[PDB]
Amino acid sequence: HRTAPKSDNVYLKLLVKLYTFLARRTDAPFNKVVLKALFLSKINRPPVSVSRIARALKQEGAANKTVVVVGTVTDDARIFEFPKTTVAALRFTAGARAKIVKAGGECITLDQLAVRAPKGQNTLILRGPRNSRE
Amino acid sequence: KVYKVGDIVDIKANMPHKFYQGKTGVVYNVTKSSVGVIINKMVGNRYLEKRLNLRVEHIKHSKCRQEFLERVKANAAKRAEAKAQGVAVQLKRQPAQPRESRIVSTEGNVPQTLAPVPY
Amino acid sequence: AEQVAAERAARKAANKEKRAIILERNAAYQKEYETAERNIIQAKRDAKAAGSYYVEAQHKLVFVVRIKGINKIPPKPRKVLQLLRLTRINSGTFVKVTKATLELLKLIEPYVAYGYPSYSTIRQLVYKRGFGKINKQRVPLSDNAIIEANLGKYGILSIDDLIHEIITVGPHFKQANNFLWPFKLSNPSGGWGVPRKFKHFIQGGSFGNREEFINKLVKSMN
RNA sequence: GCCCUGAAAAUGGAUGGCGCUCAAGCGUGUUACCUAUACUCUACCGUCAGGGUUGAUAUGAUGCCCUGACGAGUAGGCAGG
RNA sequence: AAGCUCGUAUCAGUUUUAUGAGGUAAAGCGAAAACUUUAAAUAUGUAAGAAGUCCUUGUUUGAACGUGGACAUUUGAAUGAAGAGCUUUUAGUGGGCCAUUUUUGGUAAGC
RNA sequence: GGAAUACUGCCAGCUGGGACUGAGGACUGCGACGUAAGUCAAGGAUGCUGGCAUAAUGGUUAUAUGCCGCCCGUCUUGAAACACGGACCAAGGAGUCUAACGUCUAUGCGAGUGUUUGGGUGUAAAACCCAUACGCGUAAUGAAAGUGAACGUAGGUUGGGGCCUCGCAAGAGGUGCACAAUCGACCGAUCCUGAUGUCUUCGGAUGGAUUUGAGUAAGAGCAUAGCUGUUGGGACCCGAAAG
Repeated sequence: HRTAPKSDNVYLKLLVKLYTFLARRTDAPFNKVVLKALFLSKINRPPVSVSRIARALKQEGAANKTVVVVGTVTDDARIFEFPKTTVAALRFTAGARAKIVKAGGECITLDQLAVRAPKGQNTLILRGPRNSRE
Repeated sequence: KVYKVGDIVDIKANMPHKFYQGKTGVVYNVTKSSVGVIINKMVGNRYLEKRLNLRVEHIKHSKCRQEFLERVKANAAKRAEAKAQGVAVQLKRQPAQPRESRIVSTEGNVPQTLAPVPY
Repeated sequence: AEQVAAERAARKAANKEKRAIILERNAAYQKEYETAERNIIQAKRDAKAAGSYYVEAQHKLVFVVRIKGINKIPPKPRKVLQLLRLTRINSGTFVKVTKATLELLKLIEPYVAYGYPSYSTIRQLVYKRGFGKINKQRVPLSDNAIIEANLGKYGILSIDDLIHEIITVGPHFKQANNFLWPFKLSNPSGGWGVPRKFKHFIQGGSFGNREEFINKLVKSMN
């Protein structure tokens, strides 16, 4: 349970504004989860590798699904091929951004995701490995 | 009477030494000469378990869970019938209710008045 | 901005039917009540004229008011006053009479005045101090939309419907009853009688069961 | 059942006092009246809870609005000034 | 509270039912008080459905044990209702009088 | 025999007197009275009339009158009183700095991270720029020599926020992140088994049974700042006998 972020990013505050409006006047269980995720502290938003995304895109029925991470997307070297997809996130590191946009895909932000899917249709949310550490 | 690890029994001694005498617990050991029960005691406002070691003849099985089973089987029967036809069957129990109106008759029964007695 | 006249006409026509439905319902409830009462009178007369005795039905519904304060209560009397929703003094509730609730009523006897309420006192309580619990919040009733749109899934769509479901213990007594927030009465206007209150009503006090004078108590405490 | 005796000292004194005798004493019944930060109704302050509002241009979105129940406090804790 | 996994129709200093325990007669009545045939409580434990029922039967037919489908929420008493469970650790506290209700032992009387 | 009255109860019966309050601020709603437009006591007070415009009302202040209130702080949690401090005034006067570890939050980059020991430059103890090294992290386990992480779609079953499909819903089916439970697979330690073979004793293939570890089973860390915790430094402040 939280109600306002403890951060001081004015851009993050604008994101919270937008997604509070969407959560209030759309009635879809997607915005309600992303707004909650926009409140967590840094230790509770583990980074999501670029290969966990590929691992997720292999599930049967996930050809053109838009994959959404609400934290940071980091690179990976142990994987070699990469599908052609579109990922939405807060931040992409240099390596992960280069890999995605070089394999043909696209790297977008969260507000553009909200405008290409006001209710989060044909999407798929990913969470990082919490307790690989303490 | 032969007991297994896990069954339920009550303590009943056939003098002044110790008095649980009417509790109910689970057998957590069965040795050759005795049996062992545990009992959750209210330690102020917590339930801490005491492990007692009774004897054989000072313990008997319990029937505190026979009515539940018999009622579930009667309910199986009633619900078999309630699917066999379209019937309101009202399986639930009901607490005892207040009585209804009546008309007593003083034909062979004339009311006999009686006053209290002296000293 | 369209829908300028059709909406007003349609809503004013839709309300004019619910009004007639409520008219019919009440006109029937009244006949039922008076017929039952007159029948009981005549049955007593017939037993007397036939040389016999006619006993009535045990009362199905009691009204309970909390009389003593909140200090120096033991725990088992202290928990029944919570399960009865009697949280502060001079608060009242209805209670169905069964062998399961009579023991409750006998466990907290030294702290309550309870008895058997009549149509007039039920009606006055609901018309003056009636407040519903709507998702929370002790909302005054004051209107039929409030009752219908929160208690209508059980055929209750007015306030005489509620009074009926309470006075003749129907199938949805539990739901209708937990709808009503507990009543907050005041002290009695003429006093109590009884120099001292905490003796038995039989023995010249207030607590316990009076069975018929709860009406004279609550009509003044109201 | 009331009433007397049914032991108890020492500066002058205590149904709280004055006083009270078909009582202003004792046992009881019926009423009327006085009175708390307790109960009821209404306003104002705050706290908590649930709903609305991005609709531009309008005056501040840690805002604006509608509804409800609540308020003792040492050690100690959290927040705003 | 720090905080996060969980408000999950499941819970409760409460009553009712089934049953044990007090067994004191004070029910109440005996085969020549001589019962246990059996109350009313007095607070005393346990139990009251989804980790449940049936069909069908492979191993050390009754014991546990495996199996392949049927079973629906007035889904198995009453009242109330959203504040129970792990992890982190962080602050104060760690020893006392009055009264009532049981119980034991007490003498001038206290206790 | 036929009435009456009393007591108890009900009326969505009528009707006088008194006191306190007037929150809200365009309309919206539920009603009622009328054939009719309209009217109303129906989601919070208006209408009429008089006096004064100043010390009249009100605020402050001194006194009088009615009722109330035992002297502050500290220490023993009670006769809770005792006991200890206080003649009066001004100024001074007590949880601070650091080192090392740990939780929590914010920020930067992220399989990486960290410029400031030093070099270059400078408008000169500032700011800007930088090579090679080094620490922590990316691999664990055994006392030690040492050895050192995929049978498979990185696994099997149950539960699981979302998303997808059929559908108005209600539902039904598909895939299922984090995390949880249970059965397995891989690495090291440990007990056996002992192959193609060789410095005649070397090598340890292969298949096996116990527990075991902060192990692997598509990385999550490094640095800075703030609020705090513990330990050491005189360590919240003063006050004492000593070698």
